[PDB]
Amino acid sequence: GSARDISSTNVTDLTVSPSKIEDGGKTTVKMTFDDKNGKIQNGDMIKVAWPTSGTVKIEGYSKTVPLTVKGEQVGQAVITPDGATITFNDKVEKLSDVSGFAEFEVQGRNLTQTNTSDDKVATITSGNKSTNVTVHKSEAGTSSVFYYKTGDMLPEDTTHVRWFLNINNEKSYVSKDITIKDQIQGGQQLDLSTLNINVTGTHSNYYSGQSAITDFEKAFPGSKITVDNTKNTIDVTIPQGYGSYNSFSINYKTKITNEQQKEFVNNSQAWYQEHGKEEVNGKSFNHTVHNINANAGIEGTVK
Amino acid sequence: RDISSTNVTDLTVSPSKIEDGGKTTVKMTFDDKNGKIQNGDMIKVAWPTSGTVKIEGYSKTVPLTVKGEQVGQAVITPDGATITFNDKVEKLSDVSGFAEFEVQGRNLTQTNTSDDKVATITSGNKSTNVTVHKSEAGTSSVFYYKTGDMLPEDTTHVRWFLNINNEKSYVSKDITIKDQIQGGQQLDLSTLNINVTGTHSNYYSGQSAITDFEKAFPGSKITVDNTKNTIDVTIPQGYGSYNSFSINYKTKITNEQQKEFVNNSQAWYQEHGKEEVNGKSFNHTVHNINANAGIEGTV
Amino acid sequence: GPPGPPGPPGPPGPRGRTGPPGPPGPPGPP
Amino acid sequence: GPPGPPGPPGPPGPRGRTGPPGPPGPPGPP
Amino acid sequence: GPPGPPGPPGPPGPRGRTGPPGPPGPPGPP
Repeated sequence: GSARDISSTNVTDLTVSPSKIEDGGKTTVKMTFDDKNGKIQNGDMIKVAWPTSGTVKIEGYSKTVPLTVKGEQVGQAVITPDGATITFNDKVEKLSDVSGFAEFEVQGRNLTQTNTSDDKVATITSGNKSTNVTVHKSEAGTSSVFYYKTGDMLPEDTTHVRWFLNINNEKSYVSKDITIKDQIQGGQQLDLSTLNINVTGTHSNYYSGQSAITDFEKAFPGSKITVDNTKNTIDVTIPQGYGSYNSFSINYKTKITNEQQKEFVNNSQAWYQEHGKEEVNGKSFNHTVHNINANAGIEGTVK
Repeated sequence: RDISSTNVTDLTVSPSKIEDGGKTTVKMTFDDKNGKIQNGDMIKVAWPTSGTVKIEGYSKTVPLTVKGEQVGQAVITPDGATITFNDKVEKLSDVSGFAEFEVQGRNLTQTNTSDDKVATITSGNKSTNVTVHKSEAGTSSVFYYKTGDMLPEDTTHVRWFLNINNEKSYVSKDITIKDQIQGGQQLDLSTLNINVTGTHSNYYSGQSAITDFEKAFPGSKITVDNTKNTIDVTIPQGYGSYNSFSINYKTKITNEQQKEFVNNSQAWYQEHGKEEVNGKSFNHTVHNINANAGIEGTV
Repeated sequence: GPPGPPGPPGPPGPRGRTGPPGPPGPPGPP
Repeated sequence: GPPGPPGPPGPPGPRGRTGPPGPPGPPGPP
Repeated sequence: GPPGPPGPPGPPGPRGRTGPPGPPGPPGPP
């Protein structure tokens, strides 16, 4: 099973949709190829490369889109946060005038450890063609947010959606008990084995795996995490005697049951009071996470 | 060192009676007869900053210069005017200077009909009276009107507003407007913002403001030529109905000595029931601000 | 042994784009 | 065995919601 | 017992502050 890196001979164009993105932003990368300069054989590979280390990091979302024509898998697009590689099968050695593409979403990251508004460029390469992408890191805002909800999708895991219940982020004294109800919407399924609590401050500790819930409830006398599996409901109550001077980060991954669903929602309510600031009673903190778009088309003529 | 009380000779206000939004030249004069002016000496001219009558000082910085020597500095702020003297003034013996600047007269009285409230401007120990007039709202249901202004905090750029379909009524023809920005000023594309209110409620500002408006409202197009200073806005009748479009931009002044700034427009609209309008001239003019400061001394 | 906790939440976003210019004033008389 | 170090700080948050509209303008020309 | 490895990357931060109130409105129609 021998292979060839035919990217330098067969790549036609390399398109990147948004040439200017923000830090952590998504980017549509399109690679076009044809056999007008060399016939595509079994083992042939098109390799798409990008900066993987330093101040500019480019992380492609892990997806697998097969190049299929008339029910025959002639190739396959393999996407990895460190590089994309397209491998063709022996089922293509019977087609002529072959021309196709590999379109996928890639996360752009700015890692310049310097103050003030910053712009940094990243050059994605595929064969002869190379494209420049700008990633912007805006100046950091003032840290003054008590409770908020955030969902994440890792380039190393596109099957699960990360959810974060960040409580008392500024280590502030909490005047009331912190109660948060959570309703996970359709298209996904809650995984209990992933549920982890990351307390940071006076009573700092990381609780994860099996005993994760009970370890938190025992260590913080009064605290309660309640999970409904089928309904996808997580109700968490933390006492004020432990909520003060501590940042509670509740993280859980939800297994995607529908890849065709374009975005994922999770609704949450909050009950808290930061000492000095005003109290919150049942305010809705809802967050939406976008899925990943990826395609790989191929045209060919038989006989 | 505040020396306003012991040096101000006369405080003067030009137009005594003005309308709500009018401008007023305020002259201040100081002497050296009642004591020497030194380094760190301050002359303050104060006016009502909040209430029924608000006075807004147009932001300017005019230096007190005598024969190639800047002995003082006069700064105007929408809250007060401070005149600071440098160490270079401690060479002159007989000093007599002035500082005249324009301020905005505002009548914030929220009461029924015509209202006249006096605003008293103070400088040291001298006082003056300014009458501001509110003139009651009308029944003028203008479809398309153009009006610009200059903010007392920003005197370097000129605001211009393109208010389309203000009474958000049914429209029978695609609304088209042409904008011709005149000389002495330059278009700033960053300040160009769109504000939609009515059936559709949106506000697009900065950078991609034009693109975001064109994407969200299919059919609508804003043609901006930067070097020639020409804006052409075309909105389809399907979106132009029941929506008030507010297109505002700032125009950077490239001529501080210019007397007034002009801006022309041509409207193309058919408001259902009323008359058809084809290429009618909707022109507006913004008045410029004049600020002066002069010092007179002898060795 | 066991791997570490997930990283600390990133620096909060920028600042909201300045509000729209206010509503137009009352119409004038004669 | 021993616990591992925490992960790297994540991406920054989104830009704040657009500001409230300003005060109303002066009355029109006579 | 050999020490553990670094954790997963952190979550995107909070939304920014609400923008400052807009500039005073335009002068009205004739």
